[PDB]
Amino acid sequence: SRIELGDVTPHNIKQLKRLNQVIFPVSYNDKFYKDVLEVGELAKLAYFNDIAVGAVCCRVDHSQNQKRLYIMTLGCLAPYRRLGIGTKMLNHVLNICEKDGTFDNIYLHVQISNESAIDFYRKFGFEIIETKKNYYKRIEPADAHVLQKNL
Ligand SMILES: CC(=O)SCCNC(=O)CCNC(=O)[C@H](O)C(C)(C)COP(=O)(O)OP(=O)(O)OC[C@H]1O[C@@H](n2cnc3c(N)ncnc32)[C@H](O)[C@@H]1OP(=O)(O)O
Ligand SMILES: CNC(=O)c1csc([C@@H]2C[C@H](NC(=O)[C@@H]3CC(=O)N(C)C(=O)N3)CN2C(=O)c2ccc(-c3nnn[nH]3)cc2)n1
Repeated sequence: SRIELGDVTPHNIKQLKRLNQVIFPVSYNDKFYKDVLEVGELAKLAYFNDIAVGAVCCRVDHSQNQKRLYIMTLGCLAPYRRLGIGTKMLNHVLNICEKDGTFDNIYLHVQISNESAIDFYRKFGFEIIETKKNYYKRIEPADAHVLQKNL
């Protein structure tokens, strides 16, 4: 099948909102979707035979005297998993960081129960650097690991 990426645009943001609502256990607010339209290539949809089935949303973060890439959401609808879509999305954002060369690291939060996501990221060089107690407020478990890949 045809598996490729595309932009998040004002015309298709409704599809992104639906994908995130289906995939993730927490809701994202209007501000999140406003911000995704301002990050350029750091937010993308993933398509499988012309239907959007996944997405990645990141932002540049200036914290702890570093320039960091923060991955906020990265996911695929369950029927399309294990087809390389996650890999394509994550390699797209790693390619951007590589071209640039000015990022110190890439990081994200992940619920401690999500073993499969942790192992997926560990394949790309991410490591658990910290565990944030009560990061999530409405889901169980509430703890989040911080995964980081040093660039
Ligand atoms: C910042 C965040 O959003 S953290 C939360 C991440 N997202 C989620 O957990 C949402 C729900 N999960 C998903 O959307 C997906 O399972 C993802 C994003 C974690 C992975 O996406 P996929 O498209 O399924 O991954 P992809 O097919 O590229 O897998 C790459 C490799 O990771 C490994 N892998 C991925 N998922 C699994 C799994 N559940 N079990 C075992 N190995 C796995 C395999 O080694 C795989 O390669 P292989 O199939 O050739 O053996
Ligand atoms: C300047 N930063 C921003 O603009 C910005 C916008 S959203 C964001 C970050 C990204 C972070 N992403 C993850 O946690 C991913 C995806 C996912 O859904 N899960 C489960 C996972 O494992 N990993 C969640 N998020 C929160 O702040 C957040 C969001 C929801 C809740 C909550 N708790 N109870 N209800 N809602 C708690 C924290 N930052």
